[PDB]
Amino acid sequence: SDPVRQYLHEIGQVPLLTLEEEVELARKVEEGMEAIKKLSEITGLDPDLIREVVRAKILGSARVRHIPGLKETLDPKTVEEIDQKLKSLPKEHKRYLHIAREGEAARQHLIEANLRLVVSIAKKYTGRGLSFLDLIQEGNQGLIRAVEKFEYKRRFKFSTYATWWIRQAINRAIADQARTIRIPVHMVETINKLSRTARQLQQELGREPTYEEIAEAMGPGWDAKRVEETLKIAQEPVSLETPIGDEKDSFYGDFIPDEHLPSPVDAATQSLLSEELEKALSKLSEREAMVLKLRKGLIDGRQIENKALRKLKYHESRTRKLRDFLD
Amino acid sequence: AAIDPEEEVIAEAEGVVHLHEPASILVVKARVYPFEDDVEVSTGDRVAPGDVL
DNA sequence: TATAATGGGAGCTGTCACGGATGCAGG
DNA sequence: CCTGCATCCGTGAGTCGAG
Ligand SMILES: [Mg+2]
Repeated sequence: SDPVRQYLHEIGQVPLLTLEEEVELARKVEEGMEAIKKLSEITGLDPDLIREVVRAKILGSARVRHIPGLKETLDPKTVEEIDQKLKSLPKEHKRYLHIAREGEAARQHLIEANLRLVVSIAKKYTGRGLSFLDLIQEGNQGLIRAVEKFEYKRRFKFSTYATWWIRQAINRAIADQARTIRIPVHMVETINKLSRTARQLQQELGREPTYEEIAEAMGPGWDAKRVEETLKIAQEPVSLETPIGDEKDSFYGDFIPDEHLPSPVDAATQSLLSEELEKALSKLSEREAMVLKLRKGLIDGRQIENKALRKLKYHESRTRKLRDFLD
Repeated sequence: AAIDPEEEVIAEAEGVVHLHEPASILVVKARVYPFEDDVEVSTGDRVAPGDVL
């Protein structure tokens, strides 16, 4: 029925963590990563490889996919090879495997537990050019970043540290994806700053400011030309399907000509030009023909040179009918 | 154990440890197999009846 | 990169008549 | 459980011109 209501329902399935549970999960995660570093020191494999194998075993057989970071393809065959090289380690070393496993499980549980926060943060970002669910998803990415970067030692509640990353990712998304013609994030910052400034100036002046007033409130290095060019670059394109008229009848794109494809008169222009040039070249001696046509590129597409130049000056002043092709 | 070293609980002398006042009680339908030395499977592994634990 | 923050929000309301499928109470 | 009728859902609803 409604995707958002369904997601909000699936979110209300996971109960919220008590402080002890939050701390526990965070601790298990951190100690899990430490254990992965340890297993890297022991076996001599890639920390990323070991991490992805542990994760593969925790998630299930459903998810095994090649990771852009890894130096090898990760198939279940390889995850079983690596798992068998991990399990065959001595007991005190094998401990860290279990530690890492429960670490990953704790990570999954921790991410799934805090998903409501992402919703409540993304609900403030509505109508900025991104859909609700998209904001929710990018915010989820922020939440995952938070989980991986969180330190429970500081005795700060996880929502505090997570909120920052969620806002960060949501904003990054809004800046990145909300424009059909992509403008780099810093330039977007510039544009937004310009807009806020203009709104301020217009708020105090009781009227829309000029480019010069904006240049004034912008500070050093800013002039009217830069403001105008920046506002020019901030222009979003318009849809060709934009309705023209009160009815469903015609579209705005039906009034726009194609400036690319030559109209029949243009193809006829090229034809008649090549023809007239070919027929009025009767002056040409053969050597001057091949060499002067190589001069003007009429063959392969790219002293006698001077005599041919002079002869062409001679035949230009002759018929006086080629002016038309010259526009 | 704990964050800061001075918050840790160290046993004075020989004794037995009892756990009281849990924050919550978790009922999981599961079979518990106690072991002694070394375990051949890790957390998350899936096991059919007869597989060595 | 760290006070803590943990389930959205608008809705569009005065047509009309059809084929096909889907469902429920009844013989 | 097979038939029949009630109900829901999707699909249509003139042409050209001008804006
Ligand atoms: Mg200025």
